[PDB]
Amino acid sequence: PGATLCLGHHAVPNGTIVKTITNDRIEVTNATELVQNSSIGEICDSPHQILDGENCTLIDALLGDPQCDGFQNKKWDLFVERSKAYSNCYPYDVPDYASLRSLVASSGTLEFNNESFNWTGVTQNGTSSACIRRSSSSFFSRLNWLTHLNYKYPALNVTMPNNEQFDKLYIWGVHHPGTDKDQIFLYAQSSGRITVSTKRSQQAVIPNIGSRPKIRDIPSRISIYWTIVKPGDILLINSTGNLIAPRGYFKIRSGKSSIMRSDAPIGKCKSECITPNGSIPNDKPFQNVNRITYGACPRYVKHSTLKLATGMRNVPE
Amino acid sequence: PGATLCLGHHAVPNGTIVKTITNDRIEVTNATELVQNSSIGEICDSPHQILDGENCTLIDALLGDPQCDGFQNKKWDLFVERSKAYSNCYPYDVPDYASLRSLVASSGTLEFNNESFNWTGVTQNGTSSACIRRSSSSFFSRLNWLTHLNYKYPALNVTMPNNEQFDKLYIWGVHHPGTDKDQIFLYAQSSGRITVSTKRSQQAVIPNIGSRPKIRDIPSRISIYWTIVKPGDILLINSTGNLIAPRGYFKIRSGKSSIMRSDAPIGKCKSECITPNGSIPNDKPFQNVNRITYGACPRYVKHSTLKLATGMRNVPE
Amino acid sequence: PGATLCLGHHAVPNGTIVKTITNDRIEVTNATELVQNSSIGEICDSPHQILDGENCTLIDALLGDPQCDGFQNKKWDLFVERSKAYSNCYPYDVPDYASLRSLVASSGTLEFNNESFNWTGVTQNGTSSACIRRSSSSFFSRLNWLTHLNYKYPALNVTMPNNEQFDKLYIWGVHHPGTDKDQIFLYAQSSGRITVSTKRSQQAVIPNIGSRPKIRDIPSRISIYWTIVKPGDILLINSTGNLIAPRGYFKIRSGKSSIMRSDAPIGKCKSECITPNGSIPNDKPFQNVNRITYGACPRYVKHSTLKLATGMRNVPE
Amino acid sequence: GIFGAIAGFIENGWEGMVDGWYGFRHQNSEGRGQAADLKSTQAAIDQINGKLNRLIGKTNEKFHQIEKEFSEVEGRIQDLEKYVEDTKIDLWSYNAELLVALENQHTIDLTDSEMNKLFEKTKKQLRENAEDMGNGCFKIYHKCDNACIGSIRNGTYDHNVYRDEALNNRFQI
Amino acid sequence: GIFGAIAGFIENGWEGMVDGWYGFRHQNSEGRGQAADLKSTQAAIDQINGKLNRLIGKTNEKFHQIEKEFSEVEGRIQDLEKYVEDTKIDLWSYNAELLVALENQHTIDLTDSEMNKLFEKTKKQLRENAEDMGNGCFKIYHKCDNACIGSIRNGTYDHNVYRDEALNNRFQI
Amino acid sequence: GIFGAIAGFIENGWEGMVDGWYGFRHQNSEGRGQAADLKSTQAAIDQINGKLNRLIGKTNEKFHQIEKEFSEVEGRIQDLEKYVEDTKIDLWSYNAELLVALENQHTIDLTDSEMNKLFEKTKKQLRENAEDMGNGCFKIYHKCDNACIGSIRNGTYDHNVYRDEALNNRFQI
Ligand SMILES: CC(=O)N[C@@H]1[C@@H](O)[C@H](O[C@@H]2O[C@H](CO)[C@H](O)[C@H](O[C@@H]3O[C@H](CO)[C@@H](O[C@@H]4O[C@H](CO[C@]5(C(=O)O)C[C@H](O)[C@@H](NC(C)=O)[C@H]([C@H](O)[C@H](O)CO)O5)[C@H](O)[C@H](O)[C@H]4O)[C@H](O)[C@H]3NC(C)=O)[C@H]2O)[C@@H](CO)O[C@H]1O
Ligand SMILES: CC(=O)N[C@@H]1[C@@H](O)[C@H](O[C@@H]2O[C@H](CO)[C@H](O)[C@H](O[C@@H]3O[C@H](CO)[C@@H](O[C@@H]4O[C@H](CO[C@]5(C(=O)O)C[C@H](O)[C@@H](NC(C)=O)[C@H]([C@H](O)[C@H](O)CO)O5)[C@H](O)[C@H](O)[C@H]4O)[C@H](O)[C@H]3NC(C)=O)[C@H]2O)[C@@H](CO)O[C@H]1O
Ligand SMILES: CC(=O)N[C@@H]1[C@@H](O)[C@H](O[C@@H]2O[C@H](CO)[C@H](O)[C@H](O[C@@H]3O[C@H](CO)[C@@H](O[C@@H]4O[C@H](CO[C@]5(C(=O)O)C[C@H](O)[C@@H](NC(C)=O)[C@H]([C@H](O)[C@H](O)CO)O5)[C@H](O)[C@H](O)[C@H]4O)[C@H](O)[C@H]3NC(C)=O)[C@H]2O)[C@@H](CO)O[C@H]1O
Ligand SMILES: *[C@@H]1O[C@H](CO)[C@@H](O[C@@H]2O[C@H](CO)[C@@H](O[C@@H]3O[C@H](CO)[C@@H](O)[C@H](O)[C@@H]3O)[C@H](O)[C@H]2NC(C)=O)[C@H](O)[C@H]1NC(C)=O
Ligand SMILES: *[C@@H]1O[C@H](CO)[C@@H](O[C@@H]2O[C@H](CO)[C@@H](O[C@@H]3O[C@H](CO)[C@@H](O)[C@H](O)[C@@H]3O)[C@H](O)[C@H]2NC(C)=O)[C@H](O)[C@H]1NC(C)=O
Ligand SMILES: *[C@@H]1O[C@H](CO)[C@@H](O[C@@H]2O[C@H](CO)[C@@H](O[C@@H]3O[C@H](CO)[C@@H](O)[C@H](O)[C@@H]3O)[C@H](O)[C@H]2NC(C)=O)[C@H](O)[C@H]1NC(C)=O
Ligand SMILES: *[C@@H]1O[C@H](CO)[C@@H](O[C@@H]2O[C@H](CO)[C@@H](O[C@@H]3O[C@H](CO)[C@@H](O)[C@H](O)[C@@H]3O)[C@H](O)[C@H]2NC(C)=O)[C@H](O)[C@H]1NC(C)=O
Ligand SMILES: *[C@@H]1O[C@H](CO)[C@@H](O[C@@H]2O[C@H](CO)[C@@H](O[C@@H]3O[C@H](CO)[C@@H](O)[C@H](O)[C@@H]3O)[C@H](O)[C@H]2NC(C)=O)[C@H](O)[C@H]1NC(C)=O
Ligand SMILES: *[C@@H]1O[C@H](CO)[C@@H](O[C@@H]2O[C@H](CO)[C@@H](O[C@@H]3O[C@H](CO)[C@@H](O)[C@H](O)[C@@H]3O)[C@H](O)[C@H]2NC(C)=O)[C@H](O)[C@H]1NC(C)=O
Ligand SMILES: *[C@@H]1O[C@H](CO)[C@@H](O[C@@H]2O[C@H](CO)[C@@H](O[C@@H]3O[C@H](CO)[C@@H](O)[C@H](O)[C@@H]3O)[C@H](O)[C@H]2NC(C)=O)[C@H](O)[C@H]1NC(C)=O
Ligand SMILES: *[C@@H]1O[C@H](CO)[C@@H](O[C@@H]2O[C@H](CO)[C@@H](O[C@@H]3O[C@H](CO)[C@@H](O)[C@H](O)[C@@H]3O)[C@H](O)[C@H]2NC(C)=O)[C@H](O)[C@H]1NC(C)=O
Ligand SMILES: *[C@@H]1O[C@H](CO)[C@@H](O[C@@H]2O[C@H](CO)[C@@H](O[C@@H]3O[C@H](CO)[C@@H](O)[C@H](O)[C@@H]3O)[C@H](O)[C@H]2NC(C)=O)[C@H](O)[C@H]1NC(C)=O
Ligand SMILES: *[C@@H]1O[C@H](CO)[C@@H](O)[C@H](O)[C@H]1NC(C)=O
Repeated sequence: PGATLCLGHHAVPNGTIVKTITNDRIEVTNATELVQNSSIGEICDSPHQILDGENCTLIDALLGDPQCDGFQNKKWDLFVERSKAYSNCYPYDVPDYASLRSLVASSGTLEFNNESFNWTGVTQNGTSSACIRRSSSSFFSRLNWLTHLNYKYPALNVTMPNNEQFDKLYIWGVHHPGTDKDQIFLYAQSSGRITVSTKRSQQAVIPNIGSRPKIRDIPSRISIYWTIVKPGDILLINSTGNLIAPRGYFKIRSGKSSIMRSDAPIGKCKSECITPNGSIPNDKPFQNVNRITYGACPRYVKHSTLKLATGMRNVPE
Repeated sequence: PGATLCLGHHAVPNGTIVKTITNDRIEVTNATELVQNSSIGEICDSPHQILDGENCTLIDALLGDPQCDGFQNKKWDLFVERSKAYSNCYPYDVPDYASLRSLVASSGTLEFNNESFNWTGVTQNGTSSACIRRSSSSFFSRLNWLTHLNYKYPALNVTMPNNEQFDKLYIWGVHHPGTDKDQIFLYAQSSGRITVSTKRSQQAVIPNIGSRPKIRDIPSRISIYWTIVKPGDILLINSTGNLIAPRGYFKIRSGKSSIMRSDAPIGKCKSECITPNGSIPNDKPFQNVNRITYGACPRYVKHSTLKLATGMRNVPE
Repeated sequence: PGATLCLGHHAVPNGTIVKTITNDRIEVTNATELVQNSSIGEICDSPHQILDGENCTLIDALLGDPQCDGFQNKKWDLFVERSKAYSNCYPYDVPDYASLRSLVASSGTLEFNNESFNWTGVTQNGTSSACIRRSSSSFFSRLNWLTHLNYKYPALNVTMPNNEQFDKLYIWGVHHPGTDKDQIFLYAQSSGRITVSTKRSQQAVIPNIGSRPKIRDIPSRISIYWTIVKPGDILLINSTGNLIAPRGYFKIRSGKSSIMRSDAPIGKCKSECITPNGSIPNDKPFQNVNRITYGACPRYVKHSTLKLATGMRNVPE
Repeated sequence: GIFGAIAGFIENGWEGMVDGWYGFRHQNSEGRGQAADLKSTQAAIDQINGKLNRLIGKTNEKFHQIEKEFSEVEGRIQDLEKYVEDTKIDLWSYNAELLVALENQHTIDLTDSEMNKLFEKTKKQLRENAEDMGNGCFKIYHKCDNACIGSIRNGTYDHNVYRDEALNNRFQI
Repeated sequence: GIFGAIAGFIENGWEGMVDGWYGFRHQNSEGRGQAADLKSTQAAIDQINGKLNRLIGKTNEKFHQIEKEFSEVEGRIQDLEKYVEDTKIDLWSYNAELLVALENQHTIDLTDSEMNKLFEKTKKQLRENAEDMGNGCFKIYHKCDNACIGSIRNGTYDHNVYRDEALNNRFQI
Repeated sequence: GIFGAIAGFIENGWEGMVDGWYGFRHQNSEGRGQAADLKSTQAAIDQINGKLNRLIGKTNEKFHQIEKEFSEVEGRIQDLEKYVEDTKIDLWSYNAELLVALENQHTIDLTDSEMNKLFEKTKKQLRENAEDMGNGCFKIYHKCDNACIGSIRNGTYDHNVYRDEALNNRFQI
């Protein structure tokens, strides 16, 4: 009689289809998904420090739009800009807006230190009904609108040395009046000039007079510029009119901070990886949720599914 | 006696050499080339809609150089710019020419809608012998050269609202006269100003007077600018002289259109993939014809040949 | 009795750990490192032609800062810029400095040909105590500071045709005086204008008067511009003051030249691959020394070690 | 698979084997039974866990990057930002799809390999006492009770104990 | 190849086999002949066609991109546009060359594998009735006419019919 | 390894084999000895040298590129230059690590393969004169002096010379 001894392997009733080099569809006993395809729909507020911009863009929080006063001196790992955000101060633009937004976002801080420039011969603290703060005509909190004093605007030539151990970021602007008459009412002379310089950089701007479409009844515009002053360097401001003066400097840092456009709510949870859709788990190596990511994130791919076999070929009876 | 039974495999008299991980040269029974190395030398006019620019650049067709009048309101998937193209109108330049070319190419259309700006107080429709249309002095078809009327150039302050459901693209310019005398002959005053704005953008230009090398006897130049106006926004043009006015707007679209520089002839044939050399077949995954491609194309690589074995090792007797 | 015949393989006492697809640590008989992790700490002066900038940036050697006179008409495959470099001439800036540096570096030559512009009506060869050459007040060697003659600055309108078979690179500038008074002392009139043009390009600059922080007692600044003139084209310079004139042109070439920032000493040795750390051997396919490389170099990777097995699994007794 | 055991000379897998990936079924004078082989099961699992250790929980941190969505037409610089991102995504998408196809091919081959190795080891243990029936089964030419089967599964079978009996039965007539 | 059959213990291939990739040559009392094995041929062809399905006719559509040729020197932005394109091309060129080398190595191994699988299957069918001569040939120790050879090629050979005859011839003297 | 010889049915390697990678140890009436097999050693070395020819001394020349370090904050264009470089480095770092892991897996398998091929070839040479003891050793059932062992190592062993002697010893009792 003797015996029979048979060698074999297991099989399962519920196999999984995977792709190989030679076969588009082959069934194995088990597999695991390598593409994360869902988020939880909220941005977890740990471990990264999240600052919800609410109604404010980062640039409006920087300049000091009155609805953004709560953001003064705040810090973030990720600033979240909402699509509902709107400006509600004096109409402005920023040449190379995207770069100023980027450099502030990457710095991660709106810490601001006031400085005494000692503006002599001019009127400080100009305001506008386009920029209401506490039911009163106001202006960007970090900017100083200088105008004539006694129908004189004597030329300004002001120095501010950087005697610190860190870089200073100065934000300033030029006022473009709507008409030649407005130019006189404000600056008591027809042609303003601005020259802002350091030992290693110079920026000279000329106001451009003319009508722009009225925003909160203002046909004028301010154009925003910035200047970085290194330790041992000097800020030199030289102007005969139309200067929107800085009130101090921002600390500029280097680190891991950034900015993201998202409408996802903030949640009390922990997740390393943030997308505009919400946080996603980061166990898998790939994801198809969003090419925009922040943190320890799977890599974005154009595949909805990639199944890795974790078992042998499934061969049922 | 018994029998012999031998197991074996085929071989061929004309094997093919391929590369592997361990061998630079090994012979297999058959292989297939994965790098497309030839084109048919003509651009097939199907399935993509081809517009042959002939003597015209896209920018000249946009502005309305007289030799380009046949291109008015045309559309394309691929605009083909020829190396023989030349300008034959008033001498101009475009700050950021490459971006205007790109954005029009990607839009895929020169559809243009006239608008009535109601220029009051000035002379319209200025012409030049550098821009001959039908044997007569003319000008860019889509541009309107305004000059003084009765030796007055009263300041312009004109609005054009966008009450459509689509974006409008406005093309306009500034005239730079060759001399201070020409400035007077044309605009009856010494210093022109242009301010073109919307609610969300402003562009202010100052003419720069001086001699440039004469082209078709013209030492003056026009500089071309553009402005996009969103639905619900307004175009505001404010100028005291030197304005080259728009006559209307271009529809700006989004889609799959582009532009390519090529001297290859257009053929009546079908091919998904276009290169400047001509259309190429797209069965193979790679190609070394050209890094410039349009359509469903093999990927460009720096290999002249990559043979994929499609058979076993060839072992002749 | 019979015999025993055993099949086997070798082993070594000093195996090496490598990584595989299925095992992070498996011992093989031998392996070879694929990541170059060291340099010799000096830049070998063969086979690439190295030019050590010493105290000079490439831009200062271009303009002709007096400490850079030894660099006139030199050529290089790789220009090496040292961190100790400093400027010691009239204070200047270059709009798009990075692009001028790049295009000169890539051209590989400071060959310069003088041209006779025949400046009539003005004083040539203005100098400054900020730019000492041979213990005397001087100026950039390749630049020509024109000022008034007999308190007249008659408008300049000068042509220089390119009748050569190669492209000419012109370097020129605009002087920004510190005060309106300095503007008069130098140019005998209040408002300078510069227009530099060819058939295919135009550059118009306006001086910006005002105080910048003093460098070697100079509160004025020069701004550097460049113009490329093709064969058959013309340089047209049109100016009423503030022109820093060219003295000729630079040959501009195309080829393999570049620039690198490094403090590594130059050595008498041979190496194909240069990094700022020094030359590295290029036998291995990868390296983690520096992402900045020049020549036939291993590819930079973020791995400190990648060991390729060159032997079987090591299985000791 | 490249060894030809799984989905090959083994006709099918055993849904009833739930405590291992590879194993033995026998029929002898005492009945019929099943036992998992722990070492071959563990060898296959360990290799697959090596792949998973390379792939799961190993993401890279990135912080401030470039913008990837744009509200306004801009031309040249925006074209380049979009092309850089599209280029990156296509290269990673290629890497991901190739990785999974290569790894899956290899996982099917290494699990086929472990089945073949167990078969070969058993075949060699039996020496002249059994014959390969061609379907993963051995015909054993001697009485082989449960302890005997267990000695084969455990690697302690002494073929010399049964050789005389087995040769007599094998080389009959 | 990794199994050692093709270009290995099989001395060479058969140019005269034109209706299949693998097959049988025999010599018996009735003559000598050749027959292709359809199943092993199809297994190899199917796997190679799987590779070709991945590679042929699968291109991606791209439309407006960046410029890649330039008529004028520009500096920084043009340097970046050129570097982006050169970077992309080098990475795809690496992918293409590695893909073909890897796939070709695998194609040579899988075709060697199919030859080995057919050899092993035949060897197991013959049980004690034949011996492996070491060169891909079996010496069959019984009269084996054309129908007998055909029963081996078809997988219906009944080794018990011939075993007594074959053992007598094998274990002579 | 995927064949199960090295670190498999061969218990360990031989530190005392210094003139080859694979070889033979014997015990017979004249003593015991060792000899390297040159052909299998060379086959493994040649394949590994093929890999090294692909990898060593094959770098690409690059000249003027983009800047990769920056002394001043600039925003958009610098963000893009940094992202382009970081993207490139991450893709090459992935290529390098995957290449080495894949190649190493393959090198371990191809060296296991060559060990298995030599074993199989020897096994087939011996025909009915020897039995596989399961550990890489053959029990040879006839007197086999040094010249006899050498004829096996050289591939000239004539199994018919010893078959009668060996069958008598094998199929004893
Ligand atoms: C004792 C005596 O006789 N003194 C003489 C003065 O009368 C004379 O001063 C000038 O007098 C004229 C009289 O016709 C005129 O009132 C001048 O004031 C301007 O008036 C226009 C017309 O109403 C006004 O334009 C309106 O502006 C509002 C917006 O208002 C504010 C705002 O933004 O909320 C008010 C702010 O205080 C002001 N900010 C600052 C820092 O001054 C701003 C600013 O002017 C604008 O934002 C710039 O665009 O404006 C709204 O936009 C309406 O649509 C618009 O019609 C101007 O705003 C008034 N300008 C100022 C500076 O107040 C007045 O200067 C003097 C000199 O001519 O001569 C003396 O002898
Ligand atoms: C009744 C009375 O007495 N009235 C007085 C007027 O005389 C006087 O008008 C001015 O009179 C002077 C007299 O010396 C002069 O003729 C002025 O006209 C300019 O003349 C110069 C010299 O010939 C001429 O320059 C030439 O231009 C051509 C190119 O010609 C066109 C062209 O481009 O084809 C002609 C076009 O119509 C014109 N386009 C427009 C929209 O006006 C353009 C344009 O001027 C240029 O393209 C700008 O560069 O030019 C060629 O380039 C030659 O090389 C060049 O010498 C100017 O073109 C003439 N300018 C104009 C506007 O026609 C004339 O104004 C008046 C004011 O001084 O006073 C009255 O009392
Ligand atoms: C016979 C008669 O009476 N003739 C009249 C003239 O007097 C008169 O000329 C002007 O006279 C006034 C008198 O108060 C004054 O001296 C004018 O000269 C300027 O003087 C200021 C004050 O000292 C001086 O500023 C100083 O500049 C130095 C740097 O010096 C140089 C340099 O850079 O080394 C000297 C160079 O030659 C000069 N380069 C050129 C090409 O001219 C440069 C250049 O001026 C600057 O680099 C631009 O910033 O300067 C240092 O910076 C000190 O800190 C600073 O105080 C100016 O440099 C002097 N300007 C010139 C052009 O020399 C003098 O013009 C005339 C016209 O008013 O009327 C006649 O009737
Ligand atoms: C140049 O032209 C523009 C456009 O016509 C002028 O701006 C327009 O000025 C009028 C009159 O002040 C503004 O009218 C206001 O409209 C609101 C909207 O409902 C209305 O409620 C008010 O009662 C008021 O009538 C109009 O908004 C404004 N349009 C734009 C687009 O700004 C401008 O004043 C002219 N420039 C000069 C210097 O005159
Ligand atoms: C930068 O700031 C300095 C401050 O020193 C400004 O210099 C000053 O500019 C004013 C305006 O031009 C000068 O006044 C002028 O004086 C002359 C001399 O008689 C007179 O002819 C003019 O009509 C005018 O009154 C002043 O002298 C000069 N210096 C000082 C010490 O005040 C400079 O203008 C500023 N530059 C810019 C671009 O803002
Ligand atoms: C995570 O968020 C991204 C970005 O919001 C989501 O992708 C976006 O999905 C929307 C909705 O399906 C797409 O909008 C649609 O676009 C088509 C044309 O492409 C249009 O016809 C529809 O009317 C609609 O507007 C949008 O294109 C798409 N954007 C991108 C960049 O893919 C994504 O689905 C979210 N993922 C998860 C898991 O929540
Ligand atoms: C500033 O200088 C430029 C260069 O000298 C002046 O432009 C030149 O003007 C002359 C005289 O009109 C032009 O001559 C013409 O040349 C053609 C070419 O064959 C000839 O056939 C005609 O009969 C005529 O003589 C010359 O082309 C032109 N050169 C350039 C490069 O534009 C310019 O007029 C001066 N500026 C002022 C305001 O005077
Ligand atoms: C934009 O368009 C508006 C049109 O309203 C221009 O405003 C007008 O500008 C002119 C030119 O300066 C003004 O004429 C001036 O009037 C004063 C008052 O006596 C006089 O002193 C001047 O000599 C000159 O005649 C005009 O009053 C003013 N407003 C109107 C309703 O015409 C504005 O100039 C344009 N801006 C640009 C940059 O083109
Ligand atoms: C498809 O078109 C491309 C682009 O036109 C062709 O590549 C180009 O081929 C030309 C002719 O061989 C090359 O011109 C030569 O360049 C060398 C220096 O590199 C110069 O010494 C010669 O005098 C001549 O000018 C050109 O460099 C090359 N361009 C590129 C970007 O590769 C390509 O050959 C065409 N392919 C097919 C299949 O038609
Ligand atoms: C606008 O304001 C600036 C800043 O105050 C003025 O520049 C400053 O001018 C003073 C006086 O010439 C310079 O003083 C010098 O300092 C050196 C340093 O040790 C000293 O050794 C000398 O004896 C001399 O006193 C100072 O350096 C300079 N500061 C800067 C930052 O440039 C400028 O003159 C004013 N503009 C006008 C038009 O007045
Ligand atoms: C480019 O160079 C040309 C040289 O031809 C300059 O043209 C000349 O400019 C001057 C300065 O405006 C003119 O002088 C003026 O003459 C009129 C006529 O009476 C007078 O009213 C003015 O007060 C002044 O004296 C001159 O006529 C004119 N042409 C010539 C042949 O000299 C042009 O200004 C230069 N442009 C630039 C931007 O530098
Ligand atoms: C080749 O040269 C590169 C660049 O100089 C070397 O990399 C650099 O190494 C230095 C020294 O370790 C690093 O500086 C340190 O940075 C940390 C923060 O990251 C700071 O806390 C320390 O105080 C110190 O400043 C520098 O970051 C690093 N730069 C890069 C881009 O990696 C590299 O080590 C050299 N390689 C060889 C083989 O010589
Ligand atoms: C399938 O594989 C995954 C990944 O290893 C594992 O977590 C899961 O438990 C497996 N499922 C079964 C039923 O073994």
